[PDB]
Amino acid sequence: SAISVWRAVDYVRMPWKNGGGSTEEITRDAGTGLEGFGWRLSIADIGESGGFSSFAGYQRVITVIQGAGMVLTVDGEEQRGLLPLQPFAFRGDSQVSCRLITGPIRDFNLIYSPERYHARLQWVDGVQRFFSTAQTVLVFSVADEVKVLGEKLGHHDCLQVDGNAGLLDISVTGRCCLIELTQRG
Amino acid sequence: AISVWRAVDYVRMPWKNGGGSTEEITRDAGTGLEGFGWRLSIADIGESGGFSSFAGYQRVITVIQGAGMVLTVDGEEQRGLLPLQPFAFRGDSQVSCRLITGPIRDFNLIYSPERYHARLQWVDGVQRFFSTAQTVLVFSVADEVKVLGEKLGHHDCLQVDGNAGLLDISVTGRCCLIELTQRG
Repeated sequence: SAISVWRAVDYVRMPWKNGGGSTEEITRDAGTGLEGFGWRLSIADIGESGGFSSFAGYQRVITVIQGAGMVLTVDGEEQRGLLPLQPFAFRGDSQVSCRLITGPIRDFNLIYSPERYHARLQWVDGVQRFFSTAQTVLVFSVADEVKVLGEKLGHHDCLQVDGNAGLLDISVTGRCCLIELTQRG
Repeated sequence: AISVWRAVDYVRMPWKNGGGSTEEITRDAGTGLEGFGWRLSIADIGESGGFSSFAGYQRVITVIQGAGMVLTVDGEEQRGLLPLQPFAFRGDSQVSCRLITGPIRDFNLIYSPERYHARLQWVDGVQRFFSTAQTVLVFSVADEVKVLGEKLGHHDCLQVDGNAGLLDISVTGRCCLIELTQRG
């Protein structure tokens, strides 16, 4: 139905309050409410070790997309290593800090409200084909050319399908992340 | 192919400098190298200050809420923008805005002239036109604009995509007509 292509050359980089990194917003839900937000997609540049903000009540899934990896500590559990393209889910409630090992990292970030949205996320490669009733489908490229729905996405470009109301049949070729989001009733 | 974008759904993003925010309406598919080739949006200008530049692009902006503001373009004398008065300027210009009676919202067109042919016209009443343009956009500033069997409310936007013949379009009500066609 309604296809949008977010080109990474258009993303606006915004320094974090604290000076330790910056965020490029890709896209997000269209709600307005003072009552919290529904879902947001972004790229975070992490330039220093330190603590992350918390987002109480939200679910997060983050993935290293540039640089060699970093280590997270979540709620003082044992340290966890994040390698490139390995997705990692955690609660926004959690207290989280990051230790850079090889220097700065860029992360692909999904955050959503589980009260408000159903969600799916999967990193894929090669030739893929799926059918989905999801209202919003997102395709985020980590390759020079990901082909999807007649568009060609370069590195960190993102295709978005919105307002779907039947069963979508989507083929994708290349290395990318597939996200699907649907408002809960 | 007809889509209708509803204003209640426009995604709003705050500006890097904190002086305002922008609501996305619609944009082309763009290129990986150059980004979008055209974009429609609504700029909510909360404070006086400078605009970003877009070297190589052409802009047309229109005040759509508030009583107006004053633009300074490069060395030119100040220019007053009144409601619904479109103003064209180059993206490579250095432009700043002085608010006079408080915040303003502008309907913004930007396009790449290397990539697109363009047309813009604010209209009212009953209109009929024929166009070969690839993309036809109709942005409403009324409670009801009728076009192509649709009804647009305040700040809603109709989009016709992939047109390949001579489209015959009737429109009723106060709105902005934009036509965009990829250039070889």
